[PDB]
Amino acid sequence: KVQIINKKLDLSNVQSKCGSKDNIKHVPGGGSVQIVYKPVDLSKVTSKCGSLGNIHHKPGGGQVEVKSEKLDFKDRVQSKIGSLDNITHVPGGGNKKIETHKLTFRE
Amino acid sequence: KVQIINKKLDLSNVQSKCGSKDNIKHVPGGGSVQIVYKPVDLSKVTSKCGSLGNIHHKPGGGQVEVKSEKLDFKDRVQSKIGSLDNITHVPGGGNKKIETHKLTFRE
Amino acid sequence: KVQIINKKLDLSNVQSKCGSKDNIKHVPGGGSVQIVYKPVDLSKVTSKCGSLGNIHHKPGGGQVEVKSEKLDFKDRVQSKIGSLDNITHVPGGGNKKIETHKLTFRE
Amino acid sequence: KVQIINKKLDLSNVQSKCGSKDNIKHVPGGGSVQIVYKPVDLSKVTSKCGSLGNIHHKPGGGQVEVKSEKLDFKDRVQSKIGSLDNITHVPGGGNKKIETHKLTFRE
Amino acid sequence: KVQIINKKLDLSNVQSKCGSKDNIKHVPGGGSVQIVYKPVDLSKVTSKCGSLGNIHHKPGGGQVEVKSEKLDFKDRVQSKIGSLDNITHVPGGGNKKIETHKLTFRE
Amino acid sequence: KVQIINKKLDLSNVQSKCGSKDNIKHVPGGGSVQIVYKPVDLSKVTSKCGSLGNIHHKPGGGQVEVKSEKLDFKDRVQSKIGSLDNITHVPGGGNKKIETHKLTFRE
Repeated sequence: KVQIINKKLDLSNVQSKCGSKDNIKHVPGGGSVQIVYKPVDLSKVTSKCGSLGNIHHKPGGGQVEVKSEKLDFKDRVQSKIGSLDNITHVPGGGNKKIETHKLTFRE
Repeated sequence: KVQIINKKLDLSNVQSKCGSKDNIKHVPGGGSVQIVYKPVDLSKVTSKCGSLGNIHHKPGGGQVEVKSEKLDFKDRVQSKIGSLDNITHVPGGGNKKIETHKLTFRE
Repeated sequence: KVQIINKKLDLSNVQSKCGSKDNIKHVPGGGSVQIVYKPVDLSKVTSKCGSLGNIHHKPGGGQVEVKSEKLDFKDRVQSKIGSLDNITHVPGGGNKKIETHKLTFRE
Repeated sequence: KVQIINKKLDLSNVQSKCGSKDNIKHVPGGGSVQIVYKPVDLSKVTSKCGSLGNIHHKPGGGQVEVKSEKLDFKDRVQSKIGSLDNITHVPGGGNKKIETHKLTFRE
Repeated sequence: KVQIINKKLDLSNVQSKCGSKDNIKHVPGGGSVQIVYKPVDLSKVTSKCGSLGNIHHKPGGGQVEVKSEKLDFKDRVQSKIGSLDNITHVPGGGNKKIETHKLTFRE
Repeated sequence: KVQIINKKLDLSNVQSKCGSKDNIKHVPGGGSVQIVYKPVDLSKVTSKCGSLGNIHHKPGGGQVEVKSEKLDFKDRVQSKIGSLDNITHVPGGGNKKIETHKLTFRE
């Protein structure tokens, strides 16, 4: 009766880089709406019920409401732009990622 | 009775780079709506019920509502643009990704 | 009774680079709507029921609503553009991806 | 040598009701020019000249000059009219114009 | 040598009701020019000249100059009118104009 | 040598009711010019000249100059009118104009 087990994950939710490295840029001249909706939502619902069990699982969702009624721009909207986002994203390293995962079993 | 098991994942939800490396750019002159809807949604619903069990699983979804009523631009909308997004994304590294996954079993 | 098992994944949901490396760019002159709808949605629904079990699984979906009523641009909409997106995406590395996955079994 | 003369007019310019009983009415909605030019002009030019007599009779006439360059009516011109000129011009008199001009000559 | 003369007018300029009983009415909504030009002009020019006589009779005439350059009415011009000119011009007199002009000559 | 003369006018300029009984009414909503030009002009020019006589009779005439450059009415021009000019011009007299002009000559 020699029992030997190596096991990584049995019941797991792994979420990496969720809503990540994000640039949201707005240059309105006039009358502009920008909307960004990033729900990162995670649920383990384990449920045991019965016998007239009245379960009402109701996660209210998000709401966005916009009402513009009176908007007038009588004369002038002018946008003179030179330069957005001068980005040198320079990864210059000759990196070494050594990832040892070694599995020795002598029975 | 020599039992030996190596096993990585049995019940797993892995989510990598979800909604990732994202650029959202708006240059409205006049009267513009930009909408971005990134729900990253994850559920393990384990349910055991019965016997008049009345289950009401209702995750409200997201809502977006836009109402513009009065909008006038009587004279001038002008957009003179030189340069957006001067991006040198320079990965210059001669990287080494060593990934050892070795499986030794001597029975 | 010599039992030996190597096994990677039994019950697994793997999602890599989902909604990833995304550029959304809008240059409206006048009267523009941009809509982006990226739901990355993941569900393990394990259900055991019966006996008048009334299951109502109802994930509300997302809603987008746009109503423009009064919109007039009496005179001028002008867009003079030089340059969008000067992108040198330069991967210049002679990378080495060493991926060892070795399977030794001596019975 | 009995000389008797009755004589009314020898050298006469008579002008009665000249530019008279005049109604000029303008109800412009938008962009209207109304021009009225009533010169009542009277000249007795008695001239005796000669011998290199250089006569330059030059009555400058009237000038009217209208220059409209930039005229825009972007949205609305509305004219709702009930009643112009409710005129009871009522001459109600049984007038008597007795005009005696009697010419008695007993020679 | 009995000389008898009755004589009314020899050298006469008579001008009655010149530019008379005049109504000029303007109800502009927008952008209106009304021009009225009533010159009542009277000249007895008696001239005797000669011998290199250089006569320059130059009555400058009237000038009217109108220059509109920038005129915009972006939204609304509305004219709601009930009643102009409720005129009871009531001559109600039974007038008597007795005009005796009697010419008695007993020679 | 019995000389008898009755004579009314020899060298006469008579001007009655010149520019007379005049109503000039303006109800501009927006941007209106009203111009009225009533010159009542009277000249007896008696001239005797010669012998290099350089006569320069130059009556400068009247000038009217209007220059509008920048004129904008961005939103609203409204004119609601009930009543102009409720005029009872009531001559109600039974007048008597007795005009005796009688010419008795007994030679």
